[PDB]
Amino acid sequence: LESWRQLVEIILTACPQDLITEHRQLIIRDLLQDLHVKILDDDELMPIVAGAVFTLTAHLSQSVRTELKQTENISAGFASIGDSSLHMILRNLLEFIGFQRVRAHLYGSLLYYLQIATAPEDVFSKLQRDNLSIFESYGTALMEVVCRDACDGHDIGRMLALALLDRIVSVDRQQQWLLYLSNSGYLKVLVDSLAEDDVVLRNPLLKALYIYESKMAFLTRVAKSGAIELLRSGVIVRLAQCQVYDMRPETPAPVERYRQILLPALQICQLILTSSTAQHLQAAGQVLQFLVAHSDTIQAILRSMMELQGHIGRFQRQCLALLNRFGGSDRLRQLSLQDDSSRLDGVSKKDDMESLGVVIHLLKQSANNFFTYYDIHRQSVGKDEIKELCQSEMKISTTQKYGLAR
Repeated sequence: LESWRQLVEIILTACPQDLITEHRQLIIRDLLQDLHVKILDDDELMPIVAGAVFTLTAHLSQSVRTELKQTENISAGFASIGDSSLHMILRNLLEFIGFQRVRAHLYGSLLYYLQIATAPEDVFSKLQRDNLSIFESYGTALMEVVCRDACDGHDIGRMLALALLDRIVSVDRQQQWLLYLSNSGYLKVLVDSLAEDDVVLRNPLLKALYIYESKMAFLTRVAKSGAIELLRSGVIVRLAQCQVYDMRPETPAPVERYRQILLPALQICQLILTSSTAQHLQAAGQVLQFLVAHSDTIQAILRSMMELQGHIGRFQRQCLALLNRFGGSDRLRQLSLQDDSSRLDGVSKKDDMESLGVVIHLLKQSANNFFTYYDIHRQSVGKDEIKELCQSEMKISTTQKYGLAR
């Protein structure tokens, strides 16, 4: 049997290469039908289940890519029945739980859900509601097990377990999962476990890398945009790690990595500070505190003509406020980000055939406004301060009042 299945896993890869398809999707569905019955029926077997999950990810991912690229009406109703089957696959895998394999496949499913995130939107939202319902059918016991695996001795298991948790919070809309994670003590564990994400980075593989990339993207999104439960276990202590990393960097490539880690920690801290303020305004004492006891290392991370000079002047001493404003201004200028996406879409359309006018029009318009208001911020640099900087990122009257207030 181990030979027959490993033969299917290698035959499967060849089929995928050939596809590189509706027929392939049908084959995947057939595999799921055979696979689903076996998994539900019985608990070697765990390894086979993991292999099946990997195959699904290989095919499911391809299907997702095809959807992104996108018989228009018919293909949508083939995907939705697919997802309906894949949900009842996910449910049997949870009941049957091998655990590491489940975490890997579960993490992949979470990533797929994130990717999915007006009819398509309605369907995605409906799926999210349904996914939550499915999780509820699973119950409280699943979460504790997931939490335990994030801090084990099986290095692939714990990566997949943590990557899965990002997706469970991302698809939630009633916030009961975060309350369950505080109740089990996971956040406290995750103090040392953020230390351990650090040690993870310190110490299948491709899938793990993709999951890490997705987590980084989620962190970036949070920075651009639970805070109580994190702060209540000692966010400052968790931060101490970032300071230590910065110190290590001060003491090459390792130093650069430490700086990057510090930058990652700082964004999270900022996100925590903003959310808490409405009910816990004294967390603005905590932002003012140790947070920016840094030097040079913060200035490099916050930057990684007139606007640059202003950022440099702010990084001199006073406060790290101005820096964040400079980063926001750079992000606003980077309106090619949409232009780059448009160029990628045009390339995808050419590939489908074997239309970037909106993209270049976006980038040029952003360029004109960027240089104009950037020289305006230069004139600002020639002459409540944080709020004024935010407004500038988004004039002489606010400038004279800020220059009388500074």
